[PDB]
Amino acid sequence: SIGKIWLTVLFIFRIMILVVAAKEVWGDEQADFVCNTLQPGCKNVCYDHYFPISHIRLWALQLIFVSTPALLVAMHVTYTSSIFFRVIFEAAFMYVFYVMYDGFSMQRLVKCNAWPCPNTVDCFVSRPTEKTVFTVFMIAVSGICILLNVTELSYLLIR
Amino acid sequence: SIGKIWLTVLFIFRIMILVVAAKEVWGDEQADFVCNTLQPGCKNVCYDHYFPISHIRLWALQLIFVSTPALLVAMHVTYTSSIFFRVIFEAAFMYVFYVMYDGFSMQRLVKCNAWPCPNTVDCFVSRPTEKTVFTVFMIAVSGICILLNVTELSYL
Amino acid sequence: SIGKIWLTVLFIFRIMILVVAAKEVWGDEQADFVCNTLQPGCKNVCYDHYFPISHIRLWALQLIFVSTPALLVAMHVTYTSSIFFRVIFEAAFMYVFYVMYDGFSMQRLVKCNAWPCPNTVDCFVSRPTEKTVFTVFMIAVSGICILLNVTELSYLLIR
Amino acid sequence: SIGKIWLTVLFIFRIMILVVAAKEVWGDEQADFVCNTLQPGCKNVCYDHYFPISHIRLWALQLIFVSTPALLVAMHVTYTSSIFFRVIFEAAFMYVFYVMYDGFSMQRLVKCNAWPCPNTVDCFVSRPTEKTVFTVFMIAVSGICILLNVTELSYL
Amino acid sequence: SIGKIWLTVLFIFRIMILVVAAKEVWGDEQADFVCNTLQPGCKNVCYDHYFPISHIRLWALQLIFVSTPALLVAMHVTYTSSIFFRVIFEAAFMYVFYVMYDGFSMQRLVKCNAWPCPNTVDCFVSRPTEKTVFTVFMIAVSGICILLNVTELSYLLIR
Amino acid sequence: SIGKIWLTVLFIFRIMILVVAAKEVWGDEQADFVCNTLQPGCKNVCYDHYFPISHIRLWALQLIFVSTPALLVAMHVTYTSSIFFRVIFEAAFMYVFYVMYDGFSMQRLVKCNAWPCPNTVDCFVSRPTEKTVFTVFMIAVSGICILLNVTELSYL
Amino acid sequence: SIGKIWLTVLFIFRIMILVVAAKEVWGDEQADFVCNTLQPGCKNVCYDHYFPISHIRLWALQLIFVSTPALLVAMHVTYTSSIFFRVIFEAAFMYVFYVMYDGFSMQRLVKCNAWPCPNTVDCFVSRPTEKTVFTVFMIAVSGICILLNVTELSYLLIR
Amino acid sequence: SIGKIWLTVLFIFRIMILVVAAKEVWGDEQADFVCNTLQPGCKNVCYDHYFPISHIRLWALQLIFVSTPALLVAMHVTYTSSIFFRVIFEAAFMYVFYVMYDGFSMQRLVKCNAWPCPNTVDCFVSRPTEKTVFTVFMIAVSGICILLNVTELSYL
Amino acid sequence: SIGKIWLTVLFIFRIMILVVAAKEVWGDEQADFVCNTLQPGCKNVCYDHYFPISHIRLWALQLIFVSTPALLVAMHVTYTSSIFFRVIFEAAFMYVFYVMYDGFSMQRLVKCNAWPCPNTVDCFVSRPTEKTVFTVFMIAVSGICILLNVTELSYL
Amino acid sequence: SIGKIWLTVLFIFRIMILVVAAKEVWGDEQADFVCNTLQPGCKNVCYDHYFPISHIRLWALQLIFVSTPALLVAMHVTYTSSIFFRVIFEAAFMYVFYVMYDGFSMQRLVKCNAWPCPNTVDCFVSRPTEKTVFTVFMIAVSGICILLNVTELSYLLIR
Amino acid sequence: SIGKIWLTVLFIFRIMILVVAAKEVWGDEQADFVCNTLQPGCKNVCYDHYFPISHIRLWALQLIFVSTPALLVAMHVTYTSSIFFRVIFEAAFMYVFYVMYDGFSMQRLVKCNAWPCPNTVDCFVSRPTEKTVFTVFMIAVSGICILLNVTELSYLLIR
Amino acid sequence: SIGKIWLTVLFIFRIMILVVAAKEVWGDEQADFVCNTLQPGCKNVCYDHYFPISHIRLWALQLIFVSTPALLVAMHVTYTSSIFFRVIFEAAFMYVFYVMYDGFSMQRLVKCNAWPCPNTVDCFVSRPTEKTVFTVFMIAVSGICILLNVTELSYL
Ligand SMILES: [Ca+2]
Ligand SMILES: [Ca+2]
Ligand SMILES: [Ca+2]
Ligand SMILES: [Ca+2]
Ligand SMILES: [Ca+2]
Ligand SMILES: [Ca+2]
Ligand SMILES: [Ca+2]
Ligand SMILES: [Ca+2]
Ligand SMILES: [Ca+2]
Ligand SMILES: [Ca+2]
Ligand SMILES: [Ca+2]
Ligand SMILES: [Ca+2]
Repeated sequence: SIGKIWLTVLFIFRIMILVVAAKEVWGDEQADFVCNTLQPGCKNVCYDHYFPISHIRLWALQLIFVSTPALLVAMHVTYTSSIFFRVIFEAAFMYVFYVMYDGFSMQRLVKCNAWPCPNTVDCFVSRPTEKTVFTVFMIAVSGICILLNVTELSYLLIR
Repeated sequence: SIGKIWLTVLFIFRIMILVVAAKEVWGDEQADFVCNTLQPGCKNVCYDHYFPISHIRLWALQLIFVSTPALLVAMHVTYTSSIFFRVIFEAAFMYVFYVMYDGFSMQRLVKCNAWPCPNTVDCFVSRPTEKTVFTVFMIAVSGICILLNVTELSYL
Repeated sequence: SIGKIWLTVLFIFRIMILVVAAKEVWGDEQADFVCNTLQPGCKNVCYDHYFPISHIRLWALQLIFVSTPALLVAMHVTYTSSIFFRVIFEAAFMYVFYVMYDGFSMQRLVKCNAWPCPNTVDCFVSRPTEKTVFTVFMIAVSGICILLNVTELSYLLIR
Repeated sequence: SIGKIWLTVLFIFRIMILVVAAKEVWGDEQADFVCNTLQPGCKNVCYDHYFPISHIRLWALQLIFVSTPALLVAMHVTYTSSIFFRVIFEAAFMYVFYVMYDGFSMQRLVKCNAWPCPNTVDCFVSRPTEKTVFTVFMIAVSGICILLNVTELSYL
Repeated sequence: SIGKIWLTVLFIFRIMILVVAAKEVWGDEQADFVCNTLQPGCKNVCYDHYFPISHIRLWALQLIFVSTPALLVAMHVTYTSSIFFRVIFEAAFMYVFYVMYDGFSMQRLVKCNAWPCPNTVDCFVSRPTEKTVFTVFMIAVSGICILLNVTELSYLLIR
Repeated sequence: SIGKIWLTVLFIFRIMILVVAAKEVWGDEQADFVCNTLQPGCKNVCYDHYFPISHIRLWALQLIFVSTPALLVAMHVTYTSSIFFRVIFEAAFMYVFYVMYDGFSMQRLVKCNAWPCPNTVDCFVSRPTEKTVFTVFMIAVSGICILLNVTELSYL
Repeated sequence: SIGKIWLTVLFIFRIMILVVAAKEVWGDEQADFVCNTLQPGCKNVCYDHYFPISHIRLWALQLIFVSTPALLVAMHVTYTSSIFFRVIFEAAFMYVFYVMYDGFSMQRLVKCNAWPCPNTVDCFVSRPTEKTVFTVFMIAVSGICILLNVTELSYLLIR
Repeated sequence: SIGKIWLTVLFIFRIMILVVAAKEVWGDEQADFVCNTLQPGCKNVCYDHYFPISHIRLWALQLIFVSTPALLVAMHVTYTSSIFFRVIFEAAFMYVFYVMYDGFSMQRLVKCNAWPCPNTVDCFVSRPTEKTVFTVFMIAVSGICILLNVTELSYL
Repeated sequence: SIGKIWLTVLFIFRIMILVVAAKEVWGDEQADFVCNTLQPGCKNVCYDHYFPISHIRLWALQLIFVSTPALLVAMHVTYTSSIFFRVIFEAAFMYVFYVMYDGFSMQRLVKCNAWPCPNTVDCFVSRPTEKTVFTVFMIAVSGICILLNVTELSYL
Repeated sequence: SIGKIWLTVLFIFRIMILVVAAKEVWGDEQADFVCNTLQPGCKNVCYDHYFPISHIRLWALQLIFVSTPALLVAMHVTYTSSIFFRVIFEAAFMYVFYVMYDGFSMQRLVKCNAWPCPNTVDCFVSRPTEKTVFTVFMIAVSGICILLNVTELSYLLIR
Repeated sequence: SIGKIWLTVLFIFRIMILVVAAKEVWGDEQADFVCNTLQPGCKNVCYDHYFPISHIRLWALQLIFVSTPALLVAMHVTYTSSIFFRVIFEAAFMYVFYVMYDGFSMQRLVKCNAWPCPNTVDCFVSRPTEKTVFTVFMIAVSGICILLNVTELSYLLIR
Repeated sequence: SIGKIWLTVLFIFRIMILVVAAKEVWGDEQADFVCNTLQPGCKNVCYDHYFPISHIRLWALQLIFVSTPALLVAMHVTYTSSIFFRVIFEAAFMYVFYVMYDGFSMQRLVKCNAWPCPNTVDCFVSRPTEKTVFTVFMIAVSGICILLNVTELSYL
């Protein structure tokens, strides 16, 4: 139960990071996206292909899903049932970060060859290293919040 | 009894989703809209033809219409007659998403030949896949809020 | 007095609509305004001619005038005198919507021939249909808030 | 007694009006300013010559100066000596609107030939009619707040 | 002690002015800065030279320094020691306004000849007269807040 | 005892400073970044090479890391073990400012020849002197918060 | 027969004028044509409407037709038959200058409202007064060459 | 005998006409070609599709082919066998003007949707009426030179 | 007798001068004309107002008019009656250079406010000094050819 | 020897074609060359790769080489030696047209991926079909001038 | 009189050089002139100041003046009088090349500060070294043609 | 005797080659020159540094210098003393092609960092391969004309 503390400490850590991430690091997401091309739509299409669901929004949704269960239990006041969700969700949103983007590392260059683009065009990601760090932290916490939630889970099923 | 728990949770849910949808996903809805043309107005007319009421502003109206009936009650304090509204509205707004936009799926491209345009021209929707995801979540919860209010209806 | 409720219910309905209207639907009002011309000022002038007082601001003022009386009475605590204002104002701001703009329907094209413009230029309104809906609702409520206010008025002069 | 009712109402009134005026009507005051030239700085100098203190920033200062005297009293808690200020200020700011801008009416066009400009050039004010309306409302209430404070002055 | 009032009255006056100053008068500070040149960096460099520390930020810092002492004393609750700071600071930030900018008067034109610039370029300041007024008021108050603080200082050292 | 007074004051201090720094001084950090080139991406790559973590986002992380230990305590309510963190963090972030940026002084110019760029090119940092001032204030207070927490450490 | 001289003197006068006209005065004919519009084709169309057959080419053709007969007779060596042609042609090409262009006077402004053009656009003719003079001379000579040719005609039919 | 008079006259005629046509009327044939697009190559491909052999270069080839047979004779010095060519050539080139260009009349507009173009686009021919006139004169004389050489053929 | 020597020499002189003047000095007369404006047509109208007949095209006409009388004679082969023309023409064209252009000196700048222009605007003549030199040489020789033909006139 | 005539007839045919080819058909050769790219040099490089020696210049050189021998013999006046050159040259310059350009047919599109170009870029040839015809004729004549030259060659070695 | 030959040999040498000079080396004279400025007229004015009379035209005039006398004598056929002109002229046009341009050496950079220019602007001369050579040759010949003309002059006044 | 045959042939040869080279191959020499920069003058200075005397203008001078000696003779009508010049000139101009341009091979790219340029920049020579071919032909014939005049020299 001295871990139910750290959960609250880390639950905020990822938030204030997500804020800094969502606003300064990422900022106007697609505006910063650059492609060597005079082709209209080629940039819009190349962005959609490599970012079906951008990071800030995955993390947005993730934190929304790792929060709804915490609300459910407060409404019943099924507590063990909530812990289950907060794990599979928080872990599911890590699988969607490996698949898609591939490996918690931001690209500096993606070579898109979608339709409007006449040939393969060099699209350049803005500010990747800074973004990378904020993946690490966001993913680290996401990974840690799991362990503490599995612990409290077992602590109920063992005892 | 447990029914009106989820209804407030999912209500709060679809809101935070709607926020992220409006501010980030859609962003400056029309400004991100791109067309292959140099004709002044062709973009504005082809955006009107294909998006007469943007998703965010429908959902905006949706969450408004599905909120008045639950406020009528709070003021009077009829209730069963409000839920009658909370269903048909939330369903009506679901109808205007299949009709218009042609089925909860963002078109990656649309071809408009409205008057200002010299001929038919390519217009490229930005971020269709991500918008598509959020339409699903917004329509799913909408499809869900229907049930809980009908189970509550059939419960009486 | 079960109508003094609906007045409060509709008084908010037009607001949250005005917000959605003022921000998303309309947004940067004149920036979205387009005219086929390389003439500086021709756009600024053509906008002033067809929109002496834009909608969001009429509705802004309208709601300010259909609110000042409600404040006056709270300060006296002349109640029937306040109801009178909330009607003529709310109705006056409907006459200024018929005259000017002509018929609660947004134009898709206005052909301006003001001074800076060399000849008549085709100015294109952005996003008219969406705006039109929000006139209907804003005008509907404006029209309904009248009826309920005239009712309460008569209910005092009859009884 | 009934006098200090309207004074707070109209004070709140002119504020909400001032808001809509600053944020929407005027908007990005200078950015909307357009001139028929390709000279860097001609626009900035012709905006300074004709708008040394933008309407919104005068009214901003106005509502500031007409607020300190009514705060002096609250702190001390003189009062009749504050109203003396609340009149002359609100009137002084009325003087700088006839002088400067040349009579509560927005010029649709101004012709500036300041140094950077090669000659005299057309500069087109955006949205003059709407700004004109709001000047009227801001000056009207200002003209009114004068009376209620003079009636209150003559009342004593 | 009827002066400790006016201090609070003037401490706010400069603020609400600083707000109007920081937002409307100045606004996007460097964006409004114009230079007759096609030289990249020449504008950025010419701005840095003539504005090492812009006004709004000096006033920002000034008010931060003429506030920290007022917080210190509230934490002890050395009261005379705080008055000392609020003077030297508030006065120091007036010396940095004379030196730099030279004389509480905004330039309408500065002729910069820094490196990237090929030759001397005419850089034009936006909206100087309006800014000038707001210096006067900001500096006036700054100058007045001193007198009242020196008075209260002496009132403690004399009595 | 008097030590934990200044620590909260200077903590509040460096915040308001950090605000003005982020919103005004730095502003739109990268957008103000200018390079002498016409190559798409050369600017974005030369900004990544020389600013892998912008000052504001380091300090953002800094004030975050130097805040968790002081929250661990509030929740448990160890304390002496938190101050151990409050020092090393605030010092570690001081190390990444000498390393990276090359010594608390904003470069007025940087010369990047990353791949997209055809050769080495001039890139001009905007507002280096003012940023330099704020780095000093942010590092000074950081250097100070170290002492008060070590005096508090040596005090025990 | 002392007039058959002047015919040769004036036949060259119009030529060297046509050269100066065709090259310097007119020059790149359509390139100099300007229209206040961003509409592609609107300029090309507005030019075709007001200049179905430009001057230099009418004069080119005219001089070709007032020359072919002079060649015919040289080939027979029907002499009176040639004089007839050189008149009707040289006069026909004056009717096509009145009709079309209207009155041997070049416009300074033509207001075209052809299809591609969104509305009526102000198209500006380059260098009209200079062109006008060269019409006068070209038309004067054209008019004089007639008189001398009708004289020689009658001199054969009378005698 | 009188037949071979006009044939040299009209031959010289159609030349001077061809000159004025090439240098002034058509001018820089393709450069004057305008299309409503921003796609690189769409103009070049739509000019190739609709003008595989420009009028001037057909007539150029025409006057070449209708000149060799009259040179064969001068060198040999057969003659009646050359006139056989001087007819069929001058007629064949008349066929490729009805086919291609679709009947001796310059199209004021053509609508091309070749690959590079995103869709069908407006392409505006410059000076169609004047070109039309010269096609008439070039085809008329061509139609005439046929007769004089057939009368000369039937004369034998 | 020696008079008609120089007259042919200086005639050949002013020609070669006129050539260099037209092709190099003046060049593309109007294209080199620059105005401080973004108004379509303001340049074309301000060139018409100030140069109704360009120098080169006057001199072109000049050398034409002063050549016909000397051709009348060659054909007739009256002569003394031609020289009468060769003087008045060459003098008349001298009059239209003082009037118009305002005295054999190229204006470095002209200020035109014809209709299309929003106001008065700077228009900068290119290469005024060099053009000025050639006007002098063209007018000098013109002033000289007058004398030799008047001495020849007074000689008879 | 009635073939030595046709040689002179065809020797001119290719010329007047080359003129029409060099001036109107081809014209400003590289200016008409278009590539979908904002890359400086990418067009210059892509042109050099696909056109090491453009057609008009090959034909220019060809005709220079199929002419020098005809001059040599006129200077001696080794006649059979000249015929030999006029063949191998005229035929060599046909091998350089097959190799390079590949098959007497002009491309409408070439996909260049040379250095300055970021990726493969679509370069568009202007006016290919017209050019193609003029290859056929230029190559036809080139091919015919061979046969007549080999005939006259054999006519000397047989007899 | 074996020098009257070389005069004719050098009189042509400067010509064919002037041609190469006038066309390729110099070419479109002012078009190649570049100035770092967005100021209209500043380039036109800066060109007029540093090139009151460009080289090709001085040489054009020079050769016209060193030719008129050679024509005069042919018309008389005062021979010694012609030699005098061909010297002072050919030498006068060397003084106007020292004064103006200063020293038979073309600038690579001229810093113009004429009126339209806001401040001093860097104007860049195109292709100076090549031009310089052609001054040397044009001036060399000009200098040599003098010596031979003074010789023939003295040869008449001595003998 | 047969030697002075080829010398006139190859002289005429290298001319027609020089023509095609100047007008078509090189064309507008500098205008086709492209550099990756936005600095006014960087292109003009980097063209001067790497092409102080363009190929065409060297060969222009070459054919001039190798023509005077053969004209000295025609006028005098020494001869053997002219051939002495016709060799050294034609050889000297061969030296300034190895030195300068660095060996009869057109550089496809050159990297210039002259003053106006901010740093070293890519400058792309247009049509290097074709120019290379013509340098070969011009230098080959030049290398040949040397022999025939030395054989003619050694013949005496
Ligand atoms: Ca964002
Ligand atoms: Ca939005
Ligand atoms: Ca707005
Ligand atoms: Ca504002
Ligand atoms: Ca700011
Ligand atoms: Ca920022
Ligand atoms: Ca022309
Ligand atoms: Ca052509
Ligand atoms: Ca000219
Ligand atoms: Ca060419
Ligand atoms: Ca030239
Ligand atoms: Ca050239």
